[PDB]
Amino acid sequence: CNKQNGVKNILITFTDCDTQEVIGPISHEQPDDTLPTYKNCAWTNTALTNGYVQRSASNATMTLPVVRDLRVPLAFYQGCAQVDVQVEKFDGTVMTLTEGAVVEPEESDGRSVTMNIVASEIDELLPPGSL
Amino acid sequence: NKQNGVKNILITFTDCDTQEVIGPISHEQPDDTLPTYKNCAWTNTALTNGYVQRSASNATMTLPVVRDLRVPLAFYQGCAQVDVQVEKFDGTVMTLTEGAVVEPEESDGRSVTMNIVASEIDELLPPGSL
Amino acid sequence: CNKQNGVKNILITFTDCDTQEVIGPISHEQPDDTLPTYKNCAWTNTALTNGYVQRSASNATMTLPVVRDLRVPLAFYQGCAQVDVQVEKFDGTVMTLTEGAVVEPEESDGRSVTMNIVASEIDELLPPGSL
Amino acid sequence: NKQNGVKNILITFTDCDTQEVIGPISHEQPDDTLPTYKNCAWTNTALTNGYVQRSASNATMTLPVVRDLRVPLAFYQGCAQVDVQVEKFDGTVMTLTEGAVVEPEESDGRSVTMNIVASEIDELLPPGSL
Amino acid sequence: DALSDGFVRLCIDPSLNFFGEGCKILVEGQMTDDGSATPDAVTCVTSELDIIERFGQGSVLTESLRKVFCTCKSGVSVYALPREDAAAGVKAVYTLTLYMGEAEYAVATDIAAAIVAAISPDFPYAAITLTARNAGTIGNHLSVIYTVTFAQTTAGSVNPTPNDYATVVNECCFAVYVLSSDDTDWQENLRDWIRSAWDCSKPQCFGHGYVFNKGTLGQVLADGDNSAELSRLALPTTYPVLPYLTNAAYGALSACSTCNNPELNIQGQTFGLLSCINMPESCTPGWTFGEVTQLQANGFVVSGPSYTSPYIYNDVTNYLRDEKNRPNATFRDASSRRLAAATGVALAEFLQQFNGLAVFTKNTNIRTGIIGTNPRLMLGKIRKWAQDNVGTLFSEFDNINEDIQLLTDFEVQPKCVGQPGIFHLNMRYRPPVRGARINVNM
Amino acid sequence: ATGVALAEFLQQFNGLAVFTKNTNIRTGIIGTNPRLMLGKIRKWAQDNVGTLFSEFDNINEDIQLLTDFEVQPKCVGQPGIFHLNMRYRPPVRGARINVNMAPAL
Amino acid sequence: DALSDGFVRLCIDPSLNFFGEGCKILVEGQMTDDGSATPDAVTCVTSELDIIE
Amino acid sequence: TTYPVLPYLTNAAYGALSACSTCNNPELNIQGQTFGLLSCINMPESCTPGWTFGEV
Repeated sequence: CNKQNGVKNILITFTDCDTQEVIGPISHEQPDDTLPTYKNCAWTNTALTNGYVQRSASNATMTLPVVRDLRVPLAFYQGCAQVDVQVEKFDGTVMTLTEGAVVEPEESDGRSVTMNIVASEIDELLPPGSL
Repeated sequence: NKQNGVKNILITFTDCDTQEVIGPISHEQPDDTLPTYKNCAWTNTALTNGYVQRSASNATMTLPVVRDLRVPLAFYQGCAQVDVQVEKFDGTVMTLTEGAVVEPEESDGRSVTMNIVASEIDELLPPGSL
Repeated sequence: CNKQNGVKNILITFTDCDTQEVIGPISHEQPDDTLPTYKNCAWTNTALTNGYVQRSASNATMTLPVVRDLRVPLAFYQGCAQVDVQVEKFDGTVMTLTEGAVVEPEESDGRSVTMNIVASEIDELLPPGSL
Repeated sequence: NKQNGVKNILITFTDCDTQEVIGPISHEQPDDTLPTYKNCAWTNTALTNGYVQRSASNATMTLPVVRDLRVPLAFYQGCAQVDVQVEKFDGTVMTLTEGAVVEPEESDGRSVTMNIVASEIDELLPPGSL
Repeated sequence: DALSDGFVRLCIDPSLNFFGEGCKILVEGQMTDDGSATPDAVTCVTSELDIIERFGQGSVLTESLRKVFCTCKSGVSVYALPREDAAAGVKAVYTLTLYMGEAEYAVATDIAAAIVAAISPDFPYAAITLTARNAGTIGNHLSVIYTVTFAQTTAGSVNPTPNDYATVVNECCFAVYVLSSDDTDWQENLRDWIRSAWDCSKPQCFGHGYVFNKGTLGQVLADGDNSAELSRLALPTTYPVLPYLTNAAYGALSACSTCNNPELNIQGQTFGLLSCINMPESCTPGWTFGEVTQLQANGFVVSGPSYTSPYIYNDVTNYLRDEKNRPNATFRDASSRRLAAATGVALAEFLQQFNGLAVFTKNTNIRTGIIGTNPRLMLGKIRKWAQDNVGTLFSEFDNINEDIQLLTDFEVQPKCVGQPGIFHLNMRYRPPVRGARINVNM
Repeated sequence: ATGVALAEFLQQFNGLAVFTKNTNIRTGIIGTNPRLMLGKIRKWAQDNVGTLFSEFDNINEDIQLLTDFEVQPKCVGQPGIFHLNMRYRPPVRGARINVNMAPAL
Repeated sequence: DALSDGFVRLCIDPSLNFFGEGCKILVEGQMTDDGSATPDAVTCVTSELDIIE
Repeated sequence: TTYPVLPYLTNAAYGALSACSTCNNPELNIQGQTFGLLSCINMPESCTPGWTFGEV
């Protein structure tokens, strides 16, 4: 059932920073038609003279808009806790992320929260058939 | 309850000069934009190799309301401390105490947008949690 | 809860040099986004000819930007008292300083004070897992 | 490979009080700034009419790294001897032994900028030289 | 006393192990009737104290425990399994008309009387006529050299074959097994039990046994087999030291060195140095060079001199062949077993998060609000865990998309044969690459 | 737990007007008929997947609702009595993993 | 052992082919009389160790 | 047959632990070192857990 773009499962595990209480992994749902957006390569390049490129260390970011669960405090969605997110797309791809932190908490209306998740590395499950 | 929206907005005004308290007076929503929240009192910042710098910050609230004609307009623009209390339709209650208006805008005299800042904002989390 | 650079708790104990009184330990808070900054090695070095390095006696310094406590006179933050500061980061590290003294006070606006603390040595808790 | 940047950074710590050797350990860059080098062991100075007074100096090295949470912060600020080796993305390798931190600047406890001074730094010059 | 009246309770005592046990070792051997320990019962020996009072004086087990305590100073709890001589056991008898055992045992009628008065009381042979203090073939490995005639008169025979491992030591997991007998049947039985510990049908106590085989080149290989459960230690026919002492020292050194560092190869003049064992200075290192090479090939541990403390090479197990495939060096090195055990326990600990977790199988996907999962997400999480352990547990990889597979029981077993909740994880890891031959050309 | 939860959920029909084979509901009446009861029960069973029941096998067959008239013979049934047959299936949880390792070199 | 009590049941084994057979090949030739294989009968050879016997 | 502890003590501990852990969580299996642990009941150190593999 390929040829379709979208997410099927969104799993988020919250780890408190001061109490160290682990919650999850709870399934979530999209708030709108915008799909989660990813960035795997942990190095940000830059332009130099005559085709040369300078490799500077960076992060594997992931933008993830979800509808907050009513059983979890809103502060957990805005950087007061760690997140171990994992997203499965309709074409079999799975993005696995551990030890992520929300960097820029944008004000949310209390139902939909947009996450800017930053982590060391994001792993792709790459549905069968590779290279 | 699957219905996103606010049901009651209570504001208490404390004049910073005369130390007079007024409220808690119920208020009215001016348009279709809902109040917007930020509870995490820390602002993070992106670093390299997934590290994040946690810097102390403040809890904010963007609350657009319709002014009450029995209250001077200056109270909504930083001349008084505000004790805001907003209850959503799904049972959630946001409680804010000893707030302050940071960036007042040029208001037309009916609808005012309140950029409120407090140390921490409480959440009531309707029954069934964690 | 690791992988997050920041400061969780700051404890300061004031020991007046005139009345020999002791106040604290009182928790404090950051005035802005700058983090407390440390220097542990009690020796400073100097470049010499052909790789050699001159080692001279120095101190373990500390720059602590904090919000003053309204129950404490401002003179205590500006070198009129001795301070025993203790800072715990989010990664578990605890820097302990005893018998300190502010060296170069700066004019403060009455809310935010930046200390320049000096001491013989600063101890690092170095969260579990070492060498 | 038409790419500038470091791939591996190895530092070995030798305490000056207990003669304890730790490492080598791979480290991480703290920001986009790349390590800088001065391999030529002599420093020149300008004189009158083209002449240069040739004088002895050090093979310095400015190494910004992220400290390892298993190593004391004092080891990054001149309390130990550092033996650092670095490899760039183009295959060039700089090797440094018996180096010391010369001007420990007061650091925040995550990112440390080390000013290493050594006798000489050796270069690999990936295949194809002179 | 003042300043201690409440709020604080001092408990000054020098007997407090704040770490707590760690890396238990078991010594198996025979004890004399002079002891007070129950045979065929595992007991904990915790000091260089009485010992003799429990396992007898001069017994092979007593000396093995003494050498183990000599090699190891802290960090291990030592266990012993006493055995009793067989009913038909015949004591070997030697006659003397001086170096014996190890260094600390070293020393017409007037000569004999003074010599006996100086012979160590814990020597395993009764005093000149020397008679074995234990009945069996163990006494046949005594050598006396004057550093005087010594050529033996009686050869011991009949060795115990307990075969009670399941009943005696049922589930007390051990790390290192030391057996102080040359009986091939006993070593094979220990092999069978240790292999039974690595059984897919039962919880596993990953352990390892160290045994010795003394004799000529032709017959020592005939003792060996394809089993990796034991580290066969080849010993030349003219080995001076008592073999069980060397075996116990090697086992104790391996146990204490590894313990919490299950990656270090026991080699080198610094890390594989059996300090307690002492030998007279000599030039011939037992086996010949071709003999040494042949033992190196066929999974036999060779040892050589460095009084000179001995030293071992090729710290490997007796693993040469697969089911029938020749090239298999996976379990050749001794450290590979420790890496396998550590990886297994770490993977078991990591997988613990799926206990009781709702699993949504092939039919559908996870509904919002449920804390369940599906096989694809679990496979991805396991893949990322395997990736994050590169450099400490595994090699980089060959093809992670092909070396890790997760399969539900439904799609493996035939129709209506599979049962829900059970998975099957197939994983081909690779031990990390370490130091090896450099092949320096000058 | 599933039994008591189902008993609690079904309490809305006790005392509710029910229109059997006779005819359909007229305007203004607060009654119901077996088909709508079966639909509501089926949707409730569907909505509890993951906490009480399994995913399902075939929901068109595991849940059936029958009036007492069509079960017992002629003139034997009684009004207001229903027979509900449901084939439960407990949620699937964790169990044996059976890890297989094949090292190399 | 610790935490190896149910659930995870380890089955470590050096020889576990996870692919399974694949692209069979047949070799035909003459043998001496020292072999222990039945003549004119196709058999699967496990490895190189037993070919001589 | 060679069980040291008084059987009713172990039985009561097991029943109490099972009921007491489940209560409002009627899904957790009473098993594993974390959940199937009878803290009150104690035994002397031993290596033979009674039943052997076959009868287990």
